[PDB]
Amino acid sequence: SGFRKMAFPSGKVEGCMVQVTCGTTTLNGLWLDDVVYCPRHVICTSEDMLNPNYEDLLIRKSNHNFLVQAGNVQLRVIGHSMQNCVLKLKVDTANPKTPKYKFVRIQPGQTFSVLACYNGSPSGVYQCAMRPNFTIKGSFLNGSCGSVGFNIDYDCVSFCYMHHMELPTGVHAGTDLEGNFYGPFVDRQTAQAAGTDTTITVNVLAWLYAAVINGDRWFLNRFTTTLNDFNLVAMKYNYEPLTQDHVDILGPLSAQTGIAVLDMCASLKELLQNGMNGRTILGSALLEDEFTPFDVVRQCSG
Amino acid sequence: SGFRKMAFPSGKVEGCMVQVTCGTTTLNGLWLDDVVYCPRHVICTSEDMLNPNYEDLLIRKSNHNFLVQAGNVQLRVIGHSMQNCVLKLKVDTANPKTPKYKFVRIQPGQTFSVLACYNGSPSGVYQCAMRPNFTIKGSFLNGSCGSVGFNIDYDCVSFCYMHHMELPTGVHAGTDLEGNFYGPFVDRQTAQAAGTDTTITVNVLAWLYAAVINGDRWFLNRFTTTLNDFNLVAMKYNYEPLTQDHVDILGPLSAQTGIAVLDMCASLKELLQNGMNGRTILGSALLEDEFTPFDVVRQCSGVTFQ
Ligand SMILES: O=C(Nc1cncc2cnccc12)[C@@H]1CCOc2ccc(Cl)cc21
Ligand SMILES: O=C(Nc1cncc2cnccc12)[C@@H]1CCOc2ccc(Cl)cc21
Ligand SMILES: [Cl-]
Repeated sequence: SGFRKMAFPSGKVEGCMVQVTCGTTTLNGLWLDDVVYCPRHVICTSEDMLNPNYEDLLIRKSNHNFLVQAGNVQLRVIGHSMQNCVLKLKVDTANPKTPKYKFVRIQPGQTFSVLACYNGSPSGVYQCAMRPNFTIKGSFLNGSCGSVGFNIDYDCVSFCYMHHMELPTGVHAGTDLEGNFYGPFVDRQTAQAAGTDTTITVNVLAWLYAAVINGDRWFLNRFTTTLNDFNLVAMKYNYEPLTQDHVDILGPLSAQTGIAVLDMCASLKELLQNGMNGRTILGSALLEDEFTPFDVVRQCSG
Repeated sequence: SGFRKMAFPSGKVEGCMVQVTCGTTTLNGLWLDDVVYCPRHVICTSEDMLNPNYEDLLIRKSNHNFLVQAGNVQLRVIGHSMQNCVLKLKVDTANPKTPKYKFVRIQPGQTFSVLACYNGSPSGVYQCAMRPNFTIKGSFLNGSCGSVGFNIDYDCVSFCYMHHMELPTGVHAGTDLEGNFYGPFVDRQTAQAAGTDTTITVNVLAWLYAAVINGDRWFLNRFTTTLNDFNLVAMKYNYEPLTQDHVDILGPLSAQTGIAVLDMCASLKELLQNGMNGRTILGSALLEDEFTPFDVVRQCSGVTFQ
């Protein structure tokens, strides 16, 4: 019993965190095999950040301009290349702690663990979701760039995010491990803003199924809804549209609890209309949207 | 910017998790130096749990009755003894991944990270607090016994909790690593219940300071209060009493934000008496009490653990 915002154990990723320094700038790098991945803005000074020409800034650097520190050991950079917004530094030592890993680009609504780091040293681990507006609501201070997001389903680390920047609203933007930004963001100091965010409907439904699995049914009602009528209502509360894919994905949770997906949608419609009336659901007075259907099944009893 | 429920990096503890099997029961053990610590109830059948005589149940076991698996390697148990509600299995190999560690008993209100494990394999990490009623609001399924709670202070892992049981309300009970239970609980299948809980006042104040640091100020007001008047309101709302020690501990956050501790107490008093009026604080509609003043300072300063 219980339901917590649970992160993956971070040890496999801690053994990959290194410090990358280029001139006066220091940030984090991810050391996998003989390559260290980090945000390409490590080659920029604060001045270069409005309209950096990364190809021009990079051509001026030699391997010895990159200082990579792994614990108390300096690694030797023997090559460098840029892939999109990530810089890849080839080093002369393969990381002996390299776990089984893959690079995966995720979709909005997907969750992942973030290992926040400073100076190549891990500070904390927390669970995040890629918001519908392609930002993440992280907890990052100056020096956290290059911290990564990941999942560890079945012993393989799937790296899905590398931290690059904080937007004016205090939310965060980054890339996948191939250096492609999530969303319409650029690694430039030019005026950029997070778009209007919405609630991840499929995740709220998954979390209502988690509440039913954990013994809470107060919010259920005798009604059902069509998928279209649900979407017309939910969008009035700034909820993402629920697709037939989301309905299919919720099938296993629907079968386990005996509550049809559109019946749970009717419950959600009623919660949006009524609020909680002084009650809580899984210790929350708000509808939680940072648990996916997969997270609920993984955490909850069967 | 941002403020998340953040756990310590778990790698140092992951390297200590092992699987302990005794007969039909499998649970988790903590392998530090040449000893594996686990709940003593690993030796009980379901019927033994009804009224166990642990000394008597243990005298019937030999070292070979305890199968300890560290990853894909079977460790050899060469001794066994009980300390309170923990069983200590001496093994023939010191854990090469043993971090610098201590065993510490925490007080209610203190937070810690839990590394939830099943079959000696870490599954997740989360943060929680020792409630004033000595339970933890954990997330644990069957097989999670022996999962541990810890803090990291500098390069030292302070182990403070070992999971033993789930109470009927779905909250959890366990011991320190010396096998002493937190709370008036016993390791027996008998009627037990979590007592009425209270809110950890000093932690709510710390989280209000975290909200101010992160740019949320709507709850601030021009008022102040005395510690006695604030404590009268705390008692009324099932909040733990705030001591002068708690005020002193909140001193740094008070100096940073410019909001005196008793000034923040008047904001909390108003929140208790009036509610949030449709507003949220750090994305929450409830007053959060599972961040200590130290957690707030640590998260807002970026302290690392290499
Ligand atoms: O966002 C950035 N720094 C940080 C990241 N995350 C959290 C933080 C918190 N507080 C200050 C700084 C932070 C850098 C510096 C600002 O301007 C830019 C512009 C583009 C890029 Cl790609 C990075 C940055
Ligand atoms: O609580 C216990 N098991 C678990 C712990 N945590 C979470 C769980 C979730 N779901 C089922 C079981 C769980 C065991 C089994 C029940 O009877 C007792 C009685 C005393 C003692 Cl010390 C332990 C136990
Ligand atoms: Cl995805």
